[PDB]
Amino acid sequence: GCLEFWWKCNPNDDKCCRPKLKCSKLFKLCNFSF
Repeated sequence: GCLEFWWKCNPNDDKCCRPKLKCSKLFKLCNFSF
């Protein structure tokens, strides 16, 4: 997609493209779903 897991993201553009990826508050990066 645009950016894989780990690869930090932003709440304005977002980099999490994976169906399970999403800017998590864990460390401000595309965290998994599991």
